[PDB]
Amino acid sequence: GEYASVTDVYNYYKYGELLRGGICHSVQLTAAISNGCIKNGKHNIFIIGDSYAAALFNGLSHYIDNKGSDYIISQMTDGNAPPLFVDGKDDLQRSVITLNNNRINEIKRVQPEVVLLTWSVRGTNGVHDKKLAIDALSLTIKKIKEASPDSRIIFIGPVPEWNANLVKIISNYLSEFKKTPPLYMTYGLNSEISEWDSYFSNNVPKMGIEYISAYKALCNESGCLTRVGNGPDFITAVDWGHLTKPGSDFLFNKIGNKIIK
Repeated sequence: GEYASVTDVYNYYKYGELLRGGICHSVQLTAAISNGCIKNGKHNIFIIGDSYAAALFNGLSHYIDNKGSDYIISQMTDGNAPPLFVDGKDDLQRSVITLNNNRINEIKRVQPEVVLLTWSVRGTNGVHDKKLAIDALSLTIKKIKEASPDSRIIFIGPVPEWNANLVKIISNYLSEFKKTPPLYMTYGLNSEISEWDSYFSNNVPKMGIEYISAYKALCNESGCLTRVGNGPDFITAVDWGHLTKPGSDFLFNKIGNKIIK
């Protein structure tokens, strides 16, 4: 039905608009500053990382607007550029190390109240060995603390991932069983992400920063959240894992009060 008709997920979900592509996501530094992506006011929440970090913007914006909060949002994100100093290239063939040097320099300039970070743990320029990944994050943490000693640093952990595009997993369930799946499910759910979330829950707080489990916010004993309504416009992920607007909104409804007291 409606789920089977979504065959081009990036066009259907307006994926560029979702991440603020061409404005704050995957842009040159002079464009980022001119477009107002780096705020200098009080109560500034400064997002850094790859497209998983960009996907947080919608839910945080919605939480602030719904609460009538005076908090503001900065964003320096780029596809295939985690907030880790790894010698790889982003989607525009730029140096991931150069991009992270520029992010640290802007954090130093504006002294934000909060730095909010995440990445795609299985992505091209991620770090696959969990212990070496903690060591790489420790280098970023030390640079942020030196640049802006009063900033709170918050790592929002990995979101749930699926074995194909989530809309295709739901279409597959309907074709096999001719029944709508449950709201929370393990059908088509990737088993590795829970292991990353558990490792970070145990080890990140000892590094002198805050950890928020996105996985525990979106998952329960029945599995992980597929949707907040009937049809493709209400599912939680664009592809295997990048949050839709409804997915991002649900996450921040759950975790926003851990960021804004």
